[PDB]
Amino acid sequence: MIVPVRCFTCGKVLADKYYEFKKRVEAGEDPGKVLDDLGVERYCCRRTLLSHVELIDQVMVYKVY
Amino acid sequence: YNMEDAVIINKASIERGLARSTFFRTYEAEEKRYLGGQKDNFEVPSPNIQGYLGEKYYRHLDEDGLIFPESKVEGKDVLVGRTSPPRFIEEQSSLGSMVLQGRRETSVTVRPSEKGVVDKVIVTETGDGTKLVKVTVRDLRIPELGDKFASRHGQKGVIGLIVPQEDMPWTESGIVPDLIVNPHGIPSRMTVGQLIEAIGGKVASLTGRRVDGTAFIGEPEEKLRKELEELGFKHSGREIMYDGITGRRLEADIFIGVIYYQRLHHMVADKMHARSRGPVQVLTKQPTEGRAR
Amino acid sequence: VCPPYNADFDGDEMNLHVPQTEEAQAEAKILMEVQNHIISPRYGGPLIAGIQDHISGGYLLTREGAYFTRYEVEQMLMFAGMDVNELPEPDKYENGEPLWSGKTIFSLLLPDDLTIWYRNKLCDEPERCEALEKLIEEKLIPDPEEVRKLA
Amino acid sequence: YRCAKCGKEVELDLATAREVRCPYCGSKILYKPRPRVARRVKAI
Amino acid sequence: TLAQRLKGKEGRFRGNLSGKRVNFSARTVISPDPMISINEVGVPLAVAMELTVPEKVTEFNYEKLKQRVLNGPEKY
Amino acid sequence: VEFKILEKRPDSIKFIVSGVDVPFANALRRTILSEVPTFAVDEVEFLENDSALFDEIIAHRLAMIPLTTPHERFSLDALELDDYTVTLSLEAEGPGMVYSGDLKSSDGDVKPANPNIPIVKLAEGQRLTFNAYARLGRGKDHAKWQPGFVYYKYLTKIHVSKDVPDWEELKELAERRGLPVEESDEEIVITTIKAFYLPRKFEEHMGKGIREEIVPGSFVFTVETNGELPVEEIVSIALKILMRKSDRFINELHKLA
Amino acid sequence: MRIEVIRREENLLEFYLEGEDHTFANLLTETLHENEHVTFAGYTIEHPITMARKPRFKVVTDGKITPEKALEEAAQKIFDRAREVLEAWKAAIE
Amino acid sequence: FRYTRFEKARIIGARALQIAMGAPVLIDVPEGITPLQAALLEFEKGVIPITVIRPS
Ligand SMILES: [Mg+2]
Ligand SMILES: [Zn+2]
Ligand SMILES: [Zn+2]
Repeated sequence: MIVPVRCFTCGKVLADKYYEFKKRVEAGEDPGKVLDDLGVERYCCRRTLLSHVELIDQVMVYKVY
Repeated sequence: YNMEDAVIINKASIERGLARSTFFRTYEAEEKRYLGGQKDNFEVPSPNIQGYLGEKYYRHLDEDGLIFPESKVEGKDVLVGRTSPPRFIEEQSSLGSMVLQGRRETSVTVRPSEKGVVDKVIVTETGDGTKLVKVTVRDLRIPELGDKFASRHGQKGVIGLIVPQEDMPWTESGIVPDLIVNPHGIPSRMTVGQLIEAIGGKVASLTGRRVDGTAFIGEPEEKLRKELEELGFKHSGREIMYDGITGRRLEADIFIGVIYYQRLHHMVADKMHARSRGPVQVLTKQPTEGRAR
Repeated sequence: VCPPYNADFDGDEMNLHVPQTEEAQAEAKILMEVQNHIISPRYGGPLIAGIQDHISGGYLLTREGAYFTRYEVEQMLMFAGMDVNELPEPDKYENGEPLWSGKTIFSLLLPDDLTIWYRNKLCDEPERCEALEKLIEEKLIPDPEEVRKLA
Repeated sequence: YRCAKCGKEVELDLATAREVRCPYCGSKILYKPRPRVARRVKAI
Repeated sequence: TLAQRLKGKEGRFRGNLSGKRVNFSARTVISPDPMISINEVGVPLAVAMELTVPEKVTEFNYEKLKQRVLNGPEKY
Repeated sequence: VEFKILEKRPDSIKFIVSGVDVPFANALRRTILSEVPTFAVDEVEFLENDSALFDEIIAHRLAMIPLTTPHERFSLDALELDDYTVTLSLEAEGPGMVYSGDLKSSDGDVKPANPNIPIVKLAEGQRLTFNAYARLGRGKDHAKWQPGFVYYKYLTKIHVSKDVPDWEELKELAERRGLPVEESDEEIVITTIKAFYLPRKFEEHMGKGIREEIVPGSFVFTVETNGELPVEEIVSIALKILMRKSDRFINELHKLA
Repeated sequence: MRIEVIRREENLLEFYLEGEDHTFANLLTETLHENEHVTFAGYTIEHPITMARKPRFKVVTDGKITPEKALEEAAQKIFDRAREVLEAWKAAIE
Repeated sequence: FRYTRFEKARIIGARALQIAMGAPVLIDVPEGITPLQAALLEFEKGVIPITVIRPS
């Protein structure tokens, strides 16, 4: 279930700044400074980057119309 | 509108993605074998045959009797056209049944209040020798009024109304709330864990790390209200809020947090029904039981 | 109307059923409408009455210190149904701005010749009620200005 | 008549009167594939 | 048998004779509003078109019910 | 009436407006959300969908893609919006992740503003083809037609006399968060261009020593867009609607009498 | 935007205004208040699911001026005030 | 001689059924009214023909 392309409260795009976000959190860098380094200001933008599942990998492979 | 356990969800927040949930069913029409040797074949029903459901309900079937997928099946539309075999040509002889000798139309059709679009048609053979087709139809189901939400603390309720984003009491930041909970239910039901979790969402969204909250050894009470007090907000959640109809600071400091809710399946399209005059009992001429009958 | 039905709004189920014949319909309208059932036969007291917000809102209107401005009076009299003309008068405390009191917005809903006096739940000092009561019992109609601002 | 595609990929267009098997896989289960016509879903 | 047909907590004095299943009803969920009067009720527009009253046109509603039958059973 | 532009950035702006009043500020705020029009995809015709997602979910994301809206070619202050239709096509085949940049536009002036949006992931041999139709609309009918946001606050001054113990803590605190501080020998004045959480030691002094006075008629505005309209062309268009909107009224009023 | 009159009396006018909402109505309300001859100006939207586009307005004067004239002169002001602010904005981003 | 609440709801019920089966109406016209509401307006002016019997 790929990342939502808007937030749910603050209308602002987010799906361009998720796959750049996650490849810099599996190096050990703290997420409190990674999300601040990008353009995320409030905490209504930020509760929907910091908690997500991206489960599209499992469902895709089964292959059925 | 949010009195006595209701809640007022945002409009533009529904209309961007909150709780858009899907619903599935499935149907299991088959091909039986009687002990006489006559096996019922399924096809496109002709106009003649006895027990016709109707006409112009068969606009979605193909030649062999299977709905090709992704078609907006609605109402009482058919799913598989089944012809049954004569079934006692010589039992009654009720003054006209000797000459007709035809077949009695039986089939399967969606339950007569739902809607949606088909998803996948299966076709196989089961154990003995026969053949059975399975059809499944989905649904879209936007969250309108009636749809019961609940917390995990036990504050169940129903959507009160669906107010636009513009008329929302909003705060001295870019925050516009979604679920405006009634304040008359927290110091009456003794649910203080609601209020600790609501601050714990605001601390653990600004800091970055998801606060541990297990029983008896979890994150303590005092360490949250100090990390909130040093990140730029008041020690108790309370903030200055402006109304959206007129626009002036409400002379109080309105509490606000992040609470994890969850949608439940007591949705309104599975409850509402009306009955004017329907089919009745044979023995008593009284109505039947259940929506499936 | 949700202490007669004993309901709440966490997904309950209510069923209506229309009556049809013209004799069975005029019995429903005259004998069974809501306003005939405002008091109850078990104890006499009213049953269809105010609930959660209607009480604790009504305390915030009649507190000592509830001074509404001119725009807030005129907006709420249009919202609560009533139709009165340009008489919110007379702008009782012009000290800051020309603004009203909380009692006189509540004293437009009552009929013109009520006379009631009773004691309610908020009484934490019975002596300062006494004094008020004593004057009332001996001098049946005092003046509403002078002595009554010892309230 | 059809053009049915079974589980574990393969095509097997036959009929429906006698038997329903896959010759290549050896299994017997079939999905009916979607056509190539044009439908119209609104975006709300 | 007969004694179980006559009786048994759902027999044919309380189950079917003095208590019967009815016609012209509906059943759904509830949701508040403090903007209608004390003796009104909301009705959904799907349920309003599947319940009907009989009306018996006399002389002074004849202009009304000419329009109610000219309009079909689709428009409200 | 005067303006003070604090900062100009790509897709954001903050400013202070003086000489107005409380009723006018909401009218300017509400008009930007519900009146300004933008382009958005309204219906999509599917030819095939072998992806892992449902038809509706892919159709839903297409509507949420922000499209550039050229203001020099139609009319944005009309009460009746133009119905001109733009066709957005796509024909891709996996494997690979599908991005917003692959969408073709029949009109070069209406394209997605942000090209790094993921739509759907495609496995081996799965094909996805559709045609999207875009039309003009307003935010009041559907959230997809939103041009951005507006937020506003009062302008206040916090007076801290030097008789208050540990007044230096507020001086360092206010300077860390970027609030201007004007110091004098009697007291200090903090201009609250953003929220100022009072630290716990000073709660008991709010009113006795520390007091806040509102400056009549001055408001701090915050506007942020997504790239569909040029960030300081929003407020100009919204103002021209108010003018037009309250001119129709005069025609209708005279006709009544 | 069709004005549907309801009550008309001496120095009083009540009517419906289809197609408008809180946005214009609130701005029009307090702008009317500034006029000393308008004794009583107000509005209500009744039950905002079944109708939320036709506010009910009520305007009462002291008899020295007609209710229509009050409306007339109060929708002049808003056009003039926006025309000012607009010029300021334009002549400031330079 | 004031009616009770049980007799007032029967006199309306019988008069609303005659007013549907013929029984020409008094001055009650305007523009469309359900036959039950015609009986309420005729009862308001006190021109009901039907009288009660008081068993004693
Ligand atoms: Mg219940
Ligand atoms: Zn947000
Ligand atoms: Zn195979």
